[PDB]
This record gives sequence, C-alpha cells and structure tokens, in this order.
Amino acid sequence: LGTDDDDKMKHYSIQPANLEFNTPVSRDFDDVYFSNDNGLEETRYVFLGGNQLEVRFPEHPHPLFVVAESGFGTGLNFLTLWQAFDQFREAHPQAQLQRLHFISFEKFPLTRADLALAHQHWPELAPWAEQLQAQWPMPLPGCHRLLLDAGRVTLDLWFGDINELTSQLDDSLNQKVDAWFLDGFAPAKNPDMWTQNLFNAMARLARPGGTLATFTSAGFVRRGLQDAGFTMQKRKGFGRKREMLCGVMEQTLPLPCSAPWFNRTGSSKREAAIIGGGIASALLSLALLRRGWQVTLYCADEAPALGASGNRQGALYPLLSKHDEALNRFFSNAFTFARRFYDQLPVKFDHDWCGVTQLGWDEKSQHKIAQMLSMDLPAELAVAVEANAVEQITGVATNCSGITYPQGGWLCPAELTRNVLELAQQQGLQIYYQYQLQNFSRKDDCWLLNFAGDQQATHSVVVLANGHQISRFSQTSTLPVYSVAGQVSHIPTTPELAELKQVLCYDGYLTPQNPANQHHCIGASYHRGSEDTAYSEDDQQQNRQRLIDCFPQAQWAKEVDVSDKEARCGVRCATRDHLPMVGNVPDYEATLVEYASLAEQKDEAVSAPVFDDLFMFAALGSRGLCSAPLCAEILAAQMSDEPIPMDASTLAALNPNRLWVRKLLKGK
Ligand SMILES: Cc1cc2nc3c(=O)[nH]c(=O)nc-3n(C[C@H](O)[C@H](O)[C@H](O)COP(=O)(O)OP(=O)(O)OC[C@H]3O[C@@H](n4cnc5c(N)ncnc54)[C@H](O)[C@@H]3O)c2cc1C
Ligand SMILES: C[S@@+](CC[C@H](N)C(=O)[O-])C[C@H]1O[C@@H](n2cnc3c(N)ncnc32)[C@H](O)[C@@H]1O
Ligand SMILES: [Cl-]
Repeated sequence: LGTDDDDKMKHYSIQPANLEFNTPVSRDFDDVYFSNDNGLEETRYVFLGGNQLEVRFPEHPHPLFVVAESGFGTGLNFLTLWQAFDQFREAHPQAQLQRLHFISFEKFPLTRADLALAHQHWPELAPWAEQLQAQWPMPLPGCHRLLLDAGRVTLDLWFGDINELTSQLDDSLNQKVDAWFLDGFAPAKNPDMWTQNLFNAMARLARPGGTLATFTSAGFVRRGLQDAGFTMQKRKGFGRKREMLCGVMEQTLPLPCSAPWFNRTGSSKREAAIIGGGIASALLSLALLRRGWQVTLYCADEAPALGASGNRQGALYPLLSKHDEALNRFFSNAFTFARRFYDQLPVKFDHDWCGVTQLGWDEKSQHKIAQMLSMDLPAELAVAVEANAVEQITGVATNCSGITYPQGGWLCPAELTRNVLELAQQQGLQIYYQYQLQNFSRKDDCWLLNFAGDQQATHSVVVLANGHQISRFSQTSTLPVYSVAGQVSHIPTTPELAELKQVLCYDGYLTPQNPANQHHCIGASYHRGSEDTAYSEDDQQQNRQRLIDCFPQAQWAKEVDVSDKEARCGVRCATRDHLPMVGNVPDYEATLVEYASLAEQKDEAVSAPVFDDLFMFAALGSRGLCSAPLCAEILAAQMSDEPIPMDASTLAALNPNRLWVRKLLKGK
C-alpha cells in the first residue's frame, strides 16, 4: 500500500458528448435528444404541464421555485421553462415567486459548438439560448453556477454521473425541490441511469407536496418511484405515445442528518448587518440584495477597500493541487465561476483577462508545476508552456518552462470593491463608515452591536466579513486564522517592461502595466503573524530583487524601478489549509463540551454548536479575488435556505469549525 497507482484512474475533466444531427442524436446512446417537429410543445406538455407549473406559479408561496433535472442535454427543458417563467413574471409581477432555480445533472455535456448548433433549431428560444451560451461552463467535475438575468434565474449544472453526484450533495438541498424533470434517454435502452438510487434521491430532495414528471411510462419506473415515496399517476402521452407519468410527494419524509458537526444552517430573518468594507462584504451584499434582504454595511474606515482589498492590480488564477482534493475542487470551480461572475457584473473596474503564467525557475517550482501538469485538467483551465513559447506567450524572455492559466489575468480590486459597493447602495445597501464594531451581544431576540463611540444598533442577522480583524470578538477569538502582512510595490513601466502581455508568477508576482496608469504592481512580501502596515524599504527592494533572482539574465527584470517608494500595504487573513472560512460562526466552548467524546458517540451527536443568526465570510488569504464570488454565493445561499452550489465535502473543508471537529472526531 501507499502507492500513487490510484492517480491513473482519477480525472479532473469531464468528457463531452459525441453529437451528430439528421435534431441532435447521441452517438453513445443511439437515441435522439428530443422529437423532431414537436420537441418544443412536447417539452411544455411533459415537463411544465406534468408538474402543473402554470397553475402553481401565481400561488407559489415562496420567492424561489426550484426545479431539478436529470440529464440537461441540449438545455431544451431549461430554456422552455425560462421562457415560461419570464412570461409568468410579466403577467403576474405582484406574485411572491420572483426567482427561478434550476439544478441539473449531466454526464456528457455538449461542447459550446454543439450547444450553439443544437439551439439553432429553435429560433423562438434564441433570447434565452444566447444568454446560456454566453456562460456555458468549462467541463470540470461538480457544480457550476450561472447567474442569468442578474440572479433572477440561477442554474446549477453538476457535471458527472448522476448516481455518483446525488450522494455528494449537501444536506441543505434536501426537501427543497419544488418540481422534478426526470428526463434521460428512453429507459428500455439506457436502463443504466434510471435506478432506485436515483428515484430515492429525487424523493429526498423533493419538498413535501412537490411534484415530478417524466416522458416514460415504463412499469419499473412507476414502481421504483412509488417505492421512493411518490404518489404516481398515469397521464396521457403527447402525440403517439399513449402514456407518461407524474407524481406528488404526498408525505413528509425523515430529514437526513449525516455529519451534524458540519451542519450549515440558515436564518428565517431577512435583515442583515455586515461588518466589512472589503471584497467579501461587497460581493455578499449583492448576493443578499438580489434576494430582497435588507442589508446594512458597517465599515471602520472612512471609505471601503482600505483593508487587504485595496491593491491597484491583483492576479486571478486558481490554486490547483494534486493532493488536497477539496482545495483543488474549490479553487477550480471558484475560479471559473469568478470569471463568469466578473464578466456578467454590471460595474466598471479596470481588468484584463490576459492569462497568468507560473514559471519553473527552480527545481522546487518545476516540481510543483509538474505535479499540476500530471493531472488531466482541460487546457482551458491550465496548460503547460515550453520555454520557447513562454516568450511568445508572456512577451518576455524567462529562460524556463511553466504552466499557464489562459482564462486568468488581473483586475483592480480596490475599484471593483468601491464600484460594487456603489451599485449595492443603489440597490438599497445602507453603509455606515467610521463605524468600528467593538462588541456584540444577544439581547432578547436581536443582536445588539456596540460601536466605538457609544453608538449602538440592533439587527436580526450579523455577518462578520472584516478581514484580519475577524478574530477580535469574544465569539471569534479562537478561530485558527492568522495575520499575514505584505507589501506590493507600484512601479513605472519602461519600454522593456511594456512588452509584458501577462501576469508572471514566480517567487513573487509581476503584473503587466495598467494602460490607464502606465504602472505595474509587483509583489509581495509575506509577514506571518504581523498586522503592521508600515512601509518597509527592505520589502520594497525585495519585491524587485526576488524577480531578478528568479530570472538572472532577464534585462527586463532589471528595468523594474522601485525608487519612487510607492507601495500598498495590507494584512491577509489565512488558514494553514489555504481554504476560506465561510459559514455559521461556531461556538468554541459549546463545541468542546458537546463533542468531548465524539470519537465514540458519533451517532448521538448534536447539530454543530453555532451562534444563532451569526455568520462569517473570512480568511481569504492572498486569493480573495478568486474565491470571493463563489463564497458570496455559498454564504448567501446558506443564509437564505436556498441551494448551495458545492458538494458536501468541499463545504466541510470550508466550514469554520473544521479544525476543532477534525481533532474531536479522531479523538485528539
Ligand atoms: C499584499 C497583498 C497582496 C495580495 N495579492 C492578491 C492577489 O494577487 N490576488 C488576489 O486575489 N488577492 C490578493 N490579495 C488580497 C486577498 O485576496 C485578501 O484576502 C482579500 O482582499 C480579503 O478581502 P476581505 O474582504 O476578506 O478583507 P479586507 O479587504 O481586509 O476588508 C476588511 C474590512 O473590514 C473592515 N473592518 C475591520 N474591522 C472592523 C470593525 N471591527 N468594524 C467595522 N469594520 C471593520 C475594514 O474597514 C475593511 O474594510 C492580496 C492582499 C495583500 C495584503
Ligand atoms: C434526452 S437527453 C436530456 C434532455 C435535454 N433537456 C434535451 O432536451 O436535449 C438525455 C441526457 O441524459 C444524460 N445522461 C444519461 N445518463 C446520465 C447519467 N448517468 N448522469 C447524468 N446524465 C446522464 C445524457 O448525457 C443526455 O444529455
Ligand atoms: Cl490584490
């Protein structure tokens, strides 16, 4: 034992569908995706009509409707639903139902090319089809979220085998699905996907009273779903087909609580105070406002992005890893989500998706790159680059190989934070600057916040998104986060340095010029356990010098000029395991008492001891531009008892009580 023999069976890319036309036909399955002339009206009859969506929409007593689907395929069901939802909202703008959520699972996703071709056969759907195509995700495993129409429609595509994926979903998703679209290839010649495990999962995820519909009337499917707990009914088939099936969950099933120590719970309340001013608090605000939360932001400073989020140019690429499975999945999916989110964001901020190139300057660095190169990632995520091609790619001669992230680049985090915050204010965010939270206590049924002035406010929900100062409250004092101060030097461009087309990562990082500035940013110093933001001359020199040590023959590297003493200093908040800390704020003392002997009383274990209606968005390290968007989704979903776009184990890797609970589990 102890060998890497497993690695040859692991895959970090999902493979696309083998498509042909005549209508899209699957080569692998020898079936059509849908029927030829009548595909659109059949879709409306089977999936919309069989779940009685038109009747239910105007009386639906929740602001969200959640449809879940087996087998996304062409997207026809999704597009047809969206169209119907849009028509519903126009006819009944006063209805409580304001937002659509669609969760689909897909083993063989279409390429962007095939998807665009499939959609050509339905010019009626083109306004919706085009928006889908604009965000169609890179085929990586697991959950991919697309905010469509500014969050009015949300699409979670889970890439992989549906029968592997269903047991990977978080508990939060149970009893949340209003309607099932049980699609797939005709049972009698894809029996493989129509399993009991599938039907049971559908039953688990179904809201009590929730529906399902399907095209087939195969006996074994009817009985399988009855055994899962749905009340099933035969209804007339569209066209030639004599019969289809629909069902209702007419009972309340026992709610699952495996791993209660990782329970992500939400809140019933809809007004929140956020303690922040940085990227995290900014993106969170958007995510909460689009759901009709009342949001108040408090910031200690005179203006926002004076914390760690205040640089002029930060790099955006994912931290990949061969050994940390959860770190790799998080950053890969956060990264591509971050790119879609930033593309869609109606806010001006200086950026350029010019690519990021990491360089093998060292034996130690070549080896970390080689580790990453030995995973089969899609080229669109990360791809090797020879030494000869590096100069063509980056613009500069580095004299060594590397790996490039072609969808990566730089953005201006200070401006992004300010302009997002300014958008949130137009959407209703109340900001109070020069409000430094000292304290908060539970009074009656509110959180009482005490600011440094004898100022007080009361709020229903409090979210701590205050960077390195996260652990300065008694209810947070024992979080395993630590401060890392650092300095990024601002440098003028030269003729040699104006040739840089990309962000270079080495023992440090160098951005290309911001053409509006004629300046690059180059960093960064790393001071573990320091909260000191004073300008350091040694750090400044060292930001130049590290670059020169990595590429000793590079005449462009010597043209870096730090003599202006221009720099920016901030304090990162990090964890040993490099993942964020996002979720309920855990009660340390109550965790330790309640899970004292957890190593042998797992079965009787209570829900994770947390503070009520108190959340945190924290520890973004030096990769917050990459991680904040998806973390904003996760937290705001969790807070709202809405579908979280991540698998259970990656969520557990992001839970704030994780260190304590890991030790307590193993008895230590
Ligand atoms: C040197 C350096 C280089 C970096 N390089 C990169 C990079 O290349 N790529 C990248 O993606 N990221 C980079 N980062 C940033 C990293 O992503 C940070 O972790 C990120 O900016 C964290 O943002 P935040 O919103 O969590 O916290 P912050 O930006 O630190 O914001 C904290 C906010 O909380 C407020 N606050 C604190 N205490 C209180 C209080 N008690 N009451 C009210 N308000 C309070 C502060 O006013 C502040 O506005 C870098 C950061 C540094 C310092
Ligand atoms: C009939 S198509 C789906 C319908 C789609 N909305 C359309 O109109 O084109 C069937 C889909 O099921 C998918 N599928 C088959 N087995 C699967 C599995 N085990 N997990 C996830 N998807 C699967 C296929 O990839 C295919 O995309
Ligand atoms: Cl930055």
